[PDB]
Amino acid sequence: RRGFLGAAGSTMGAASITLTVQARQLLSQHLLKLGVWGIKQLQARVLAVERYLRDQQLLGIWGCSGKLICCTNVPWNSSWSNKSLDEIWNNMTWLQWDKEIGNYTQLIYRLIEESQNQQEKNEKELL
Amino acid sequence: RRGFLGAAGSTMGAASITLTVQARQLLSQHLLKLGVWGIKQLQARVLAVERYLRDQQLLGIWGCSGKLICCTNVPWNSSWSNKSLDEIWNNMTWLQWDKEIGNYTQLIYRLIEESQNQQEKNEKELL
Amino acid sequence: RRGFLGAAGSTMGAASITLTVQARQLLSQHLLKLGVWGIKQLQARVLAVERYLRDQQLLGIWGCSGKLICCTNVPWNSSWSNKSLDEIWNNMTWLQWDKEIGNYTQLIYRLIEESQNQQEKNEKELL
Amino acid sequence: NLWVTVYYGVPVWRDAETTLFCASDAKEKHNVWATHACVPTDPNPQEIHLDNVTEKFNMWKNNMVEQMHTDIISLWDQSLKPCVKLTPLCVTLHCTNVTDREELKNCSFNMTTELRDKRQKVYSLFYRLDIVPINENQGSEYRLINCNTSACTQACPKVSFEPIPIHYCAPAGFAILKCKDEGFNGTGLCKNVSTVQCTHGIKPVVSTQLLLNGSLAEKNITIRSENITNNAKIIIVQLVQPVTIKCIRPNNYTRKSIRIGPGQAFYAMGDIIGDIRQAHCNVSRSRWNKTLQEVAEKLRTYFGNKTIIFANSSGGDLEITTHSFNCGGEFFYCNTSGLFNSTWYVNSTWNSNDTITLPCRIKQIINMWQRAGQCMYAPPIPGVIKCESNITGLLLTRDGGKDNNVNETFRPGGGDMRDNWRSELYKYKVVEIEPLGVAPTRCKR
Amino acid sequence: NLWVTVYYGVPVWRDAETTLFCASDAKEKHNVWATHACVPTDPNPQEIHLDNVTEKFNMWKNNMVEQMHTDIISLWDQSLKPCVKLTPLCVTLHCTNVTDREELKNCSFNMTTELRDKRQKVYSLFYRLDIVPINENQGSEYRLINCNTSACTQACPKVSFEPIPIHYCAPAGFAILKCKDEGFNGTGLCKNVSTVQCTHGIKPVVSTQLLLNGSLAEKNITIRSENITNNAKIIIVQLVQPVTIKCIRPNNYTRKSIRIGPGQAFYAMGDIIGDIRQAHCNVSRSRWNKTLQEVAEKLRTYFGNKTIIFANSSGGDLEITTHSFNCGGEFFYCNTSGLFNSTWYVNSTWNSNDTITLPCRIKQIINMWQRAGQCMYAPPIPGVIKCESNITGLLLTRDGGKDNNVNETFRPGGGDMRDNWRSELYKYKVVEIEPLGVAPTRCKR
Ligand SMILES: *[C@@H]1O[C@H](CO)[C@@H](O[C@@H]2O[C@H](CO)[C@@H](O[C@@H]3O[C@H](CO[C@H]4O[C@H](CO)[C@@H](O)[C@H](O)[C@@H]4O)[C@@H](O)[C@H](O[C@H]4O[C@H](CO)[C@@H](O)[C@H](O)[C@@H]4O[C@H]4O[C@H](CO)[C@@H](O)[C@H](O)[C@@H]4O)[C@@H]3O)[C@H](O)[C@H]2NC(C)=O)[C@H](O)[C@H]1NC(C)=O
Ligand SMILES: *[C@@H]1O[C@H](CO)[C@@H](O[C@@H]2O[C@H](CO)[C@@H](O[C@@H]3O[C@H](CO[C@H]4O[C@H](CO)[C@@H](O)[C@H](O)[C@@H]4O)[C@@H](O)[C@H](O[C@H]4O[C@H](CO)[C@@H](O)[C@H](O)[C@@H]4O)[C@@H]3O)[C@H](O)[C@H]2NC(C)=O)[C@H](O)[C@H]1NC(C)=O
Ligand SMILES: *[C@@H]1O[C@H](CO)[C@@H](O[C@@H]2O[C@H](CO)[C@@H](O[C@@H]3O[C@H](CO[C@H]4O[C@H](CO)[C@@H](O)[C@H](O)[C@@H]4O)[C@@H](O)[C@H](O[C@H]4O[C@H](CO)[C@@H](O)[C@H](O)[C@@H]4O)[C@@H]3O)[C@H](O)[C@H]2NC(C)=O)[C@H](O)[C@H]1NC(C)=O
Ligand SMILES: *[C@@H]1O[C@H](CO)[C@@H](O[C@@H]2O[C@H](CO)[C@@H](O[C@@H]3O[C@H](CO[C@H]4O[C@H](CO[C@H]5O[C@H](CO)[C@@H](O)[C@H](O)[C@@H]5O)[C@@H](O)[C@H](O)[C@@H]4O)[C@@H](O)[C@H](O)[C@@H]3O)[C@H](O)[C@H]2NC(C)=O)[C@H](O)[C@H]1NC(C)=O
Ligand SMILES: *[C@@H]1O[C@H](CO)[C@@H](O[C@@H]2O[C@H](CO)[C@@H](O[C@@H]3O[C@H](CO[C@H]4O[C@H](CO[C@H]5O[C@H](CO)[C@@H](O)[C@H](O)[C@@H]5O)[C@@H](O)[C@H](O)[C@@H]4O)[C@@H](O)[C@H](O)[C@@H]3O)[C@H](O)[C@H]2NC(C)=O)[C@H](O)[C@H]1NC(C)=O
Ligand SMILES: *[C@@H]1O[C@H](CO)[C@@H](O[C@@H]2O[C@H](CO)[C@@H](O)[C@H](O)[C@H]2NC(C)=O)[C@H](O)[C@H]1NC(C)=O
Ligand SMILES: *[C@@H]1O[C@H](CO)[C@@H](O[C@@H]2O[C@H](CO)[C@@H](O)[C@H](O)[C@H]2NC(C)=O)[C@H](O)[C@H]1NC(C)=O
Ligand SMILES: *[C@@H]1O[C@H](CO)[C@@H](O[C@@H]2O[C@H](CO)[C@@H](O)[C@H](O)[C@H]2NC(C)=O)[C@H](O)[C@H]1NC(C)=O
Ligand SMILES: *[C@@H]1O[C@H](CO)[C@@H](O[C@@H]2O[C@H](CO)[C@@H](O)[C@H](O)[C@H]2NC(C)=O)[C@H](O)[C@H]1NC(C)=O
Ligand SMILES: *[C@@H]1O[C@H](CO)[C@@H](O[C@@H]2O[C@H](CO)[C@@H](O)[C@H](O)[C@H]2NC(C)=O)[C@H](O)[C@H]1NC(C)=O
Ligand SMILES: *[C@@H]1O[C@H](CO)[C@@H](O[C@@H]2O[C@H](CO)[C@@H](O)[C@H](O)[C@H]2NC(C)=O)[C@H](O)[C@H]1NC(C)=O
Ligand SMILES: *[C@@H]1O[C@H](CO)[C@@H](O[C@@H]2O[C@H](CO)[C@@H](O)[C@H](O)[C@H]2NC(C)=O)[C@H](O)[C@H]1NC(C)=O
Ligand SMILES: *[C@@H]1O[C@H](CO)[C@@H](O)[C@H](O)[C@H]1NC(C)=O
Ligand SMILES: *[C@@H]1O[C@H](CO)[C@@H](O)[C@H](O)[C@H]1NC(C)=O
Ligand SMILES: *[C@@H]1O[C@H](CO)[C@@H](O)[C@H](O)[C@H]1NC(C)=O
Ligand SMILES: *[C@@H]1O[C@H](CO)[C@@H](O)[C@H](O)[C@H]1NC(C)=O
Ligand SMILES: *[C@@H]1O[C@H](CO)[C@@H](O)[C@H](O)[C@H]1NC(C)=O
Ligand SMILES: *[C@@H]1O[C@H](CO)[C@@H](O)[C@H](O)[C@H]1NC(C)=O
Ligand SMILES: *[C@@H]1O[C@H](CO)[C@@H](O)[C@H](O)[C@H]1NC(C)=O
Ligand SMILES: *[C@@H]1O[C@H](CO)[C@@H](O)[C@H](O)[C@H]1NC(C)=O
Ligand SMILES: *[C@@H]1O[C@H](CO)[C@@H](O)[C@H](O)[C@H]1NC(C)=O
Repeated sequence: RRGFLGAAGSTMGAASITLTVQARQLLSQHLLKLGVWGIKQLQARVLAVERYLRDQQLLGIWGCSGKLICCTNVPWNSSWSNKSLDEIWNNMTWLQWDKEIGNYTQLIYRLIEESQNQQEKNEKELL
Repeated sequence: RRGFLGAAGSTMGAASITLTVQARQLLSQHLLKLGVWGIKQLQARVLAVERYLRDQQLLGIWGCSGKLICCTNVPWNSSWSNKSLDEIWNNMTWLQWDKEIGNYTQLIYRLIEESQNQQEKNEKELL
Repeated sequence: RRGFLGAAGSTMGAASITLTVQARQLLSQHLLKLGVWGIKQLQARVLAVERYLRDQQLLGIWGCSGKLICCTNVPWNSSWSNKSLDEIWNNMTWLQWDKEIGNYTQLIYRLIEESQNQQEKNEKELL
Repeated sequence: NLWVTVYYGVPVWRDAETTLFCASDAKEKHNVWATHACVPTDPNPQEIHLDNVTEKFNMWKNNMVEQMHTDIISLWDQSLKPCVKLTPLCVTLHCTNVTDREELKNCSFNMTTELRDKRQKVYSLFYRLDIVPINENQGSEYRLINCNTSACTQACPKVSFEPIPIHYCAPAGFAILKCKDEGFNGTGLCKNVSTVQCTHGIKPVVSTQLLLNGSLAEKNITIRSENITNNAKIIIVQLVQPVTIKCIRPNNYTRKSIRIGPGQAFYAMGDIIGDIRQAHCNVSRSRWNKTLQEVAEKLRTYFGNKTIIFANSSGGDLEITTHSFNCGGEFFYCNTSGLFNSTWYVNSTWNSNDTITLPCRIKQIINMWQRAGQCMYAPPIPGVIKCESNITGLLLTRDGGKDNNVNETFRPGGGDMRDNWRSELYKYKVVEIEPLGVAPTRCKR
Repeated sequence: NLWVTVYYGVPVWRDAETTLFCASDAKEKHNVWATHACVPTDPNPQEIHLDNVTEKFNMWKNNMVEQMHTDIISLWDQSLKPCVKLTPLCVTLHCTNVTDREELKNCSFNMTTELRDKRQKVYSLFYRLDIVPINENQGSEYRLINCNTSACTQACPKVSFEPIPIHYCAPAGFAILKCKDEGFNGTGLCKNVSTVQCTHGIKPVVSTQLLLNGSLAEKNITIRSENITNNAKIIIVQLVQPVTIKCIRPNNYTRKSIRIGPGQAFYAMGDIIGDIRQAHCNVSRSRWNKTLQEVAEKLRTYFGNKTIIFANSSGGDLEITTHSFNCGGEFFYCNTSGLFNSTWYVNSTWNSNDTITLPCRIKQIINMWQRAGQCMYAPPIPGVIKCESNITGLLLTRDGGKDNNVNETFRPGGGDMRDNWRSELYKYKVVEIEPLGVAPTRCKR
């Protein structure tokens, strides 16, 4: 059982089995002197909360809060990536795949929001 | 597709389709000088997190976290508003309605909490 | 209806009816002078957010976010406690029960993550 | 079978330390405590009584007393930071007797002014306790006591030392447990617990050998001590009937302001109107003896049939050998030798005004927290000043004798400054609530 | 078809910049680094080795080196802020030779005291380096060097300059990548990566021309330079064998404290005992010049069969032309000309103690960060002091000649103060982890 971030080199398929270890370490003297070290510590604690909330709020609006893995209604556009489904989940790693969707990451996020928002209104709000 | 807070004047039925844009903008130099501008920025960043959490925690206890629209088990009381279901959703706007339920907003929140906990208590806890 | 933390002495079964009041009080002048009182208030506000997030993030990874009560897939090991179900839920209180699981609390938390993550991977990730 | 389940918002807690913030009925003139920047207190604070709950308390090991001590010291220094520093006052002083009654000295000395290329000769009275001779010869020469260790900071005359109450609150996710047991001595298992988000009105009143304006016992004179049998531990006793004490400063001084530098001035007493009169305090003898007899008999329960004997404080510094307090602007130092002077037998009964008089001394240069340096110069308050206080507690110390005698002497000891706060915070303790709970059940049905 | 899926807690990262906080084995006496306010380090820090991972490193473009430099400067100013300011010391000094050996000067000068209306005449020795004549003639009226640019702040005698280790940690949601490749030069793709939440014990040992108490090479003498061929870029070399160096201050000074003002004093070298002795340092010649052969041959790999030559510092300020360091209270300035003085030819082989001696100078007024003004006065440490250090690195610079000859000259260059930190932080880099990831799959089956 690898530690924190120990499965970074493993393939995409095998690296997703330990997502809990990386998700757990996202937020881990009562008095504060507000000195050189105190000021930096205060900024670090505040920055850490914002980093977690900035990443957690997206899952909430996307309808996947409290779930490590979830599927959305947005279909996969082949233009983003035309690579087979075997090599991606059995040969490639997360780092190599990150440098291929970064261009379309912002667009994918917006597509998921409008898809989830529209589906929510279509299902709920009977009248 | 109107920008942030662009559907304020639209009716209730038409303004509920763009809730995602207003929900996304609720939380949107690494060093800090702690000066006049730095102190204000630190307070602003901390205040923003508290404002979001103060509003997000209510949905958690109510059992609506991770969702934009949700229906509770508390039945509607005509005393709060005797208007028909057509004028409110097809004619009135959110701003005009906000000045009608404010007197009963706090009471409605408490009713939803006890209603959710009782349902949780009744469904789960097999013994 | 007892106030905040009023059901501490009641039995475990009867204390679960008022979880909402305790969960609500976890996060309840705009300017800041950064003085002796201001510095302490700033630390208190930041400390409160971390306390809530540190406790709330555990429910998210465990798959119980937005739910006051939830059942996990980890079976109850008799080694932790061999007491019957009637005495614990109708005779013992939460404070007394806290001094019996404390030793196995950390181990139970770790077992819940892998139990939920494994089920999450088995259900989703069709290929 | 059974499955493990997690409950959120469970009512459990544990001892913990946290940064408590201030809360006050804010309403303006400033004060040394800087309560204007404190959070406004709620109009209807919530208090809940815990049924079937019994919690352990330890006022001696409490963290609130230690935390409050640092806050008071921090606020004290914060208020004195923007005030003028009396650095040029360290000069040779030529004094003569004022025109016992030798408590004052009409001193004269050179002094600078706004114009750097000019000086001025001024004069002003000074208490003997605030002056130290130079060379131990030539009586005319005199120096301010603090001059060779630190430059005292003059207190801003616009801020007052009124000890308005301040409520200590815990951050969200924490609570303060209050023990409502009748006659609780401050240690042991409390049979009547309650919870509150903020403590009651705590007045940061500074006193030595006698607690003023403090809380009062509900039904019986309570005594507190970590080890009653130990002679090295201070003994705190709380009264049931407040003993009103009157004080007055009959001397009528005249405030004169001299500009020591550009945009700053030094205040001192110019002259005196009328004859010199000694400052003192009054207290009813009938209502004082009584308290003792009740305190003496109560103390007898912890030492068998031995006779209680209160004697005046031992020697030492003036801050610990006298009853120090402040009438909203002037620091007093009274003898007390007239209050702890009596012997009580196992039958001794106390059985008209006949008010007792306590001579007092006044000083300007003081060290409230007994710290080296960091002194403060208290400006003189114009006119006569009077202030009444409610005596509700006493700080006693037992002599380290062999204990084999048929009696025992009690001395009013100053103890530590933290004892004043401990006398009011004994009914509180901070705990951390852990809303995440775990318990099993036959779920998945 | 295929549907887009989002994964939380994905193991990916990117280069970023963040406010790193300090962690230390907290345990007390204070220090200039103010580690008492630092976070306590864990007893068993977690370190994980990454399999199949290869990451790019760039210690020259690293941000931790720049961030640490500001923190050290900020801490240095914070420690000196509450200490006394030597503003009245700027006066005319009359000196005479002490009763080469002219390194000291027995100076006398008028000074103030607590009593503003009185003055005093005192005397104290002063190093010739910290003294500058006012006028060319008169052989007197000397002035402290820093007097015409800024007033130095006397260092508080209660705080020490011990370079205790400090660990740099990243906030939550960030990690520090460590390269474990053998003989890594600090630039390129690392073939052995690792991750750790906090860096190892970093000792802020300020030194010039010679790294003291630094990390040792694992197996071979490593050399680092952004552009080895460039003559304007400093060259950092790490040794494998720690070359022990000893230093001593045989002057037995007598500390004397004079009160310059109310509540403050100035501590100055009072009087010498015995006889004047020159301060120096020792180093084994066999172990010292042996490493030069290893360093010379290693440098030969980057410049063909050319011969390596070592010469003394070119010239300039005393801080850059001498090996500066501190033996826990006294700042030394030793001449290294006796070390970097030799020539090595391809065949040249180094083949008894014969320890080399390095004369050294001592100064009280210093500018650690080469900043205009903001000087500091180091109080004299009573008695004789000795301190041993481990030489593990050298800061070399290659002459800007045509280089068309059959030889090459190297000079010990002071470079920049940031180079000292870069010699230890090269094995780390901060990266921001992005737990959110996207990938497709044939979901909804
Ligand atoms: C505000 O600031 C001003 C200006 O600085 C200051 O004025 C000066 O005060 C000092 C201190 O009081 C004065 O000092 C006295 O001055 C006279 C005059 O001295 C002159 O003449 C003599 C005689 O020719 C010369 O030797 C001398 O050089 C001067 O020219 C003297 O009478 C005083 O000396 C006596 O007192 C000294 C202090 O005790 C003794 O050390 C000394 O031995 C003398 O003792 C006296 O008593 C003895 C008996 O016990 C007797 O035997 C002796 O004969 C003698 O009578 C002293 O030096 C000074 O003059 C003032 N004026 C000036 C212009 O400097 C203010 O005092 C100051 N104000 C305040 C409130 O602080
Ligand atoms: C224990 O508790 C008692 C009760 O609170 C305290 O007694 C009071 O002490 C304060 C000082 O700490 C006294 O305050 C002063 O009272 C003066 C007289 O007040 C009467 O007269 C004025 C008009 O002259 C009326 O306005 C007032 O209502 C009274 O009828 C005032 O003249 C003083 O004014 C100064 O302070 C205030 C406040 O900062 C300023 O606004 C003014 O400009 C001025 O500077 C002042 O208010 C008070 O009178 C005492 N009360 C009694 C009943 O005696 C004890 O001091 C306290 N003991 C300890 C040790 O804490
Ligand atoms: C490279 O690394 C080495 C190894 O750490 C450093 O060498 C040490 O340097 C420190 C100063 O920085 C030396 O510290 C001083 O040692 C004196 C002698 O210690 C011996 O004797 C005392 C009793 O007299 C014993 O308690 C002690 O255990 C030793 O047996 C002490 O007398 C000094 O104490 C005074 O100063 C300190 C610091 O201000 C105060 O806390 C004390 O109260 C007291 O006033 C002091 O401890 C240390 O001895 C050196 N060790 C060796 C082996 O020589 C190098 O300095 C370092 N180089 C650089 C450039 O950083
Ligand atoms: C501490 O010690 C200091 C001295 O070291 C004391 O201060 C001095 O005290 C005396 C006595 O109180 C003051 O002198 C007195 O002043 C009274 C008021 O005088 C009124 O009439 C004066 C008439 O003017 C002419 O005469 C005066 C005096 O010669 C000249 O100055 C004028 O130029 C005129 O020629 C008015 O000037 C004055 O304003 C009044 O209206 C007077 O009645 C007395 O006979 C006596 O002279 C003296 O002025 C004080 N000095 C200072 C600088 O204040 C101080 O009180 C002592 N403190 C204590 C508590 O003992
Ligand atoms: C830098 O330069 C300064 C001077 O500018 C040097 O300081 C002086 O150094 C000399 C030599 O060390 C000191 O004088 C010596 O004092 C010894 C004291 O020993 C004891 O006997 C004394 C005898 O007392 C009578 O005589 C003295 C004066 O000689 C009077 O003061 C007394 O009142 C008596 O009448 C005692 O005073 C003393 O307490 C001892 O019991 C003495 O033995 C030597 O013969 C010699 O006189 C001189 O005092 C120093 N001055 C000061 C102010 O310190 C300084 O050392 C120089 N530094 C260096 C490195 O060279
Ligand atoms: C615990 O302490 C509380 C303190 O208020 C007691 O409260 C009682 O309150 C009622 C209603 O105001 C009064 O009539 C009683 O006199 C109070 N009792 C006492 C003893 O003062 C409460 O009774 C206490 N409980 C126990 C078991 O002692
Ligand atoms: C305060 O009261 C408690 C009880 O409420 C006292 O505790 C007892 O102390 C005696 C000392 O001989 C022990 O034998 C008992 O076992 C203690 N009881 C409990 C419940 O702890 C305590 O001593 C009292 N303190 C003072 C100073 O009177
Ligand atoms: C409380 O103080 C008493 C004494 O008043 C301590 O009991 C003994 O005291 C004598 C001196 O009177 C010492 O020589 C003994 O060593 C003490 N006994 C022990 C066991 O240490 C007593 O220990 C103190 N503490 C408590 C908790 O009662
Ligand atoms: C406590 O009371 C005693 C009573 O004797 C004081 O002692 C002395 O009293 C006699 C007679 O008045 C004087 O001659 C002595 O000078 C006093 N001094 C001492 C220390 O014996 C004693 O001073 C009083 N202590 C305090 C602090 O008031
Ligand atoms: C308290 O008791 C002690 C001891 O009995 C008293 O002091 C002794 O009194 C006798 C009287 O004859 C003297 O002989 C002794 O020398 C005294 N001291 C000692 C050590 O025994 C003391 O006076 C009593 N105090 C009061 C006033 O009751
Ligand atoms: C540090 O080592 C790296 C290799 O690990 C050196 O990189 C090579 O530098 C040469 C310079 O001409 C380039 O042509 C190569 O393409 C580089 N290789 C890689 C993989 O980057 C680097 O120059 C070394 N730095 C020094 C000065 O020693
Ligand atoms: C590193 O330094 C070398 C020189 O030591 C640079 O290479 C050329 O050097 C000659 C002089 O020997 C200059 O006239 C050229 O202008 C340099 N090249 C260029 C393109 O400027 C070299 O460029 C430097 N940088 C790198 C990345 O190697
Ligand atoms: C798929 O991507 C291509 C290229 O960007 C774009 O033209 C096309 O509209 C996309 N299709 C959908 C359905 O979003
Ligand atoms: C798997 O990845 C390796 C490394 O990039 C590559 O050489 C190989 O061709 C890949 N195989 C397939 C089937 O895509
Ligand atoms: C509806 O509102 C009325 C008026 O406030 C109130 O009396 C009544 O109890 C409410 N009914 C319910 C079911 O809450
Ligand atoms: C139950 O607890 C015991 C004692 O700690 C342990 O040996 C055993 O493995 C546990 N069983 C399971 C299924 O976790
Ligand atoms: C008080 O005690 C004294 C003895 O100290 C006694 O003489 C007196 O009568 C008692 N009562 C009164 C009213 O003074
Ligand atoms: C206090 O009064 C006593 C007499 O009762 C006396 O002996 C003592 O010296 C006085 N001391 C003080 C501090 O006033
Ligand atoms: C990656 O590392 C794993 C774990 O050691 C190993 O099984 C696998 O063969 C490695 N892959 C490559 C391409 O080196
Ligand atoms: C350094 O020392 C050498 C002798 O070892 C000498 O020739 C040279 O001038 C000195 N220069 C300095 C002080 O840097
Ligand atoms: C070593 O090489 C140098 C030239 O670099 C030459 O002058 C010398 O004679 C050679 N000697 C030996 C011992 O090989």
